Amino acid sequence: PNFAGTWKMRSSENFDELLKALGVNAMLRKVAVAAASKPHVEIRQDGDQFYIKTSTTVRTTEINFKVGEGFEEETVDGRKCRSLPTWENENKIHCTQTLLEGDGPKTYWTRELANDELILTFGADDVVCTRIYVRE
Amino acid sequence: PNFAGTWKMRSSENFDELLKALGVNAMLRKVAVAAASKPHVEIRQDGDQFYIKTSTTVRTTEINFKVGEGFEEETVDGRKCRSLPTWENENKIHCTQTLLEGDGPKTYWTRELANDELILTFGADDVVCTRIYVRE
Repeated sequence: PNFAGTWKMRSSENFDELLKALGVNAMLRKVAVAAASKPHVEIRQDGDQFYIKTSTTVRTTEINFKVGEGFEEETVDGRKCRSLPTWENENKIHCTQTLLEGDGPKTYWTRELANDELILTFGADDVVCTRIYVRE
Repeated sequence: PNFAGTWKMRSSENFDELLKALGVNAMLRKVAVAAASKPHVEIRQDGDQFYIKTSTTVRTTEINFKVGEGFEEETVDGRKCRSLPTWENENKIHCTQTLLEGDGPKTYWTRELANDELILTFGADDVVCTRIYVRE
């Protein structure tokens, strides 16, 4: 299969740590780590084109991009950045991030479909956060 | 009557603008606001000694203080600070907050009893947030 479908999170790891790497203070980190486990992701994949919805029942964050062409979004902690997606290999998109406002930790994310699970990985320098998604 | 009792919140205005004054980026600000939207206050009063337990799903604080002498707590955005609670008038507590480390916008809070309503006011520079509680 491809990345298309509805995904529910199975497990998260080192997320709080990543947020610290990105400078989010203890309290905000805490509200942030909590709110991250509630949404369900819905991916629409069409070739290199993606449309991802990270929703709930009263909220929804939507974004589209095309693998192979830069686009703009926001780093996990809410900073503005230009992103560059490329296919590392058939089952894995790698995306480099470069901040627009200011200078800080090198951010990056990758999405990989392995064993029918979606493994999202966040990088904030030497810190790496990982989360696994299972088809709902 | 007095400040003692169990409280519920019926209104919050300019909260988001408060956090913005405090430097919280759009994303975090959104989540922070959502988290503090259904507070449950429990106040125990003994003359000038106060006990204010504020339980919200992700964060509970049990602040103890004596109007007339300082104490320590955290600003609404998580900065360490020294607070000075004092009577602005017979039924209003004004509280000055000093950042122990960091240094940012001047913040403070006031808690007033007007018609069996607990007006919790937060301020940061020119921005002011107002939340009204009612007896549960």
